[PDB]
Amino acid sequence: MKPPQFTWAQWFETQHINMTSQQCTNAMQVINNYQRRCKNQNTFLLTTFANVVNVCGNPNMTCPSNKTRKNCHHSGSQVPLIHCNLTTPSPQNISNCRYAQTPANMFYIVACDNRDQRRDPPQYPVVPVHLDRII
Ligand SMILES: Nc1ccn(Cc2cn([C@H]3[C@@H](O)[C@H](n4cnc5c(N)ncnc54)O[C@@H]3CO)nn2)c(=O)n1
Repeated sequence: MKPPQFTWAQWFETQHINMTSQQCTNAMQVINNYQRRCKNQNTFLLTTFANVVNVCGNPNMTCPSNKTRKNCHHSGSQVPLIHCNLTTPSPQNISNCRYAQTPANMFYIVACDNRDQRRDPPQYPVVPVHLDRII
């Protein structure tokens, strides 16, 4: 999925933090144009990248999606978020994909890892790399 110019942290930011429009159909064009497919579901967290990095500092927990991974972290508090769901596919013209939008206030669990040594900025040695669950 992930284009080669992005670190996993930059991809996380692109998929889940930088909602470029408050409208799902428009915001999703960015993700979809990058991955060359209309993503079926996607959550944007209405929080800051710095706040998610802080969540990486919360206690480690098992990742809901993988019982073998212990690099997950619970947000502690709820945040506002928007879930985008594909309503109108368009695999031969990605730009014509349309989405529904669902606002909610929920907890989240992220997986974090050490930053990309060559490409992530040194400011944040530990970065979110995957949104594992919304609760
Ligand atoms: N260019 C490429 C190269 C490979 N892939 C496959 C791929 C897809 N993923 C996603 C999850 O499998 C992976 N992931 C899930 N759980 C965890 C976890 N506990 N800790 C670190 N990461 C996790 O994070 C990625 C973000 O959703 N990772 N690799 C790709 O899509 N594009």
